[PDB]
Amino acid sequence: TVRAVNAWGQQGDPASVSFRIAAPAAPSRIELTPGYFQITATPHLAVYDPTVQFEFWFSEKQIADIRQVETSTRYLGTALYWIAASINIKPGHDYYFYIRSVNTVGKSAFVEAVGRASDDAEGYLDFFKGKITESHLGKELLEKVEL
Amino acid sequence: IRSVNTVGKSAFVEAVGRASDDAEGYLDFFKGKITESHLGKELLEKVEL
Amino acid sequence: TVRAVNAWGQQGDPASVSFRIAAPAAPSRIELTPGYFQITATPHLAVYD
Amino acid sequence: ITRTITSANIDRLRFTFGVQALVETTSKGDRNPSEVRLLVQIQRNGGWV
Repeated sequence: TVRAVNAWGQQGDPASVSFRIAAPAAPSRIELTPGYFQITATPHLAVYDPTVQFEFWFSEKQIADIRQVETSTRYLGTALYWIAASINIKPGHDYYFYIRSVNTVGKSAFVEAVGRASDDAEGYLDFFKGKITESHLGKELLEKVEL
Repeated sequence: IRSVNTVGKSAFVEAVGRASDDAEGYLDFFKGKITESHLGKELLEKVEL
Repeated sequence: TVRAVNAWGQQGDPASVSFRIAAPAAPSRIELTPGYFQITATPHLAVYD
Repeated sequence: ITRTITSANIDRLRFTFGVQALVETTSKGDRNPSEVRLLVQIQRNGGWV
């Protein structure tokens, strides 16, 4: 509310304006690119908010209620994009990422995105072409082959 | 690694890290896909005989 | 140090407070996960900054 | 606590209470309000109203 006062200190009639400050909108589209035992999650927003970041949480399995993420999942971190890569990650098994938009004002509701590994071994093995010479094979095949 | 910010920088902390050393876990993904041509030429010629 | 002054400009007795600004604490724990020819280091402080 | 002022020429009583801190820290950081409640009572003969 803004009022005008003259040189004698007499305030005038009030003029009012209204506005709101709310938590950032939850991510709209999530790009989960796969890779070699790794998943790269890049969330996106319908409208871009300079001050926003994304909280990533990891779950090896789904949960019925999305409100248990703060306890039932592992909080991966905060970023604009997150790469998850570990020996615990294996191709052929689905994983879940609970991500939410956060900033100084507040935190948005969670959004769950299902990510998968590459499962494209042949593409990586093409780089292994004609290079495994003799010694990489297991001892059983070495002794069987030598005969 | 040391904690830094605008105010100043903290004393260093040294942490010793190691690689996976768990080849078999990665080889399980390599299952049944190395058909013929990935092997070295010596094995190819020996095997063809 | 804060002092009060009346309408005639006469300052009062001083009241003092003290504080400090120091470098951030060094990381408390280090999580070093391994991977394929890679090491991922994540430090953690005892108190979040 | 209670203090038994039992003065002679008092007219009104002013209490200076407060809280030393009010943060509600959570894991990974952040803070929230705390909702402190206190009560000031008088002797009133036998019943503390």
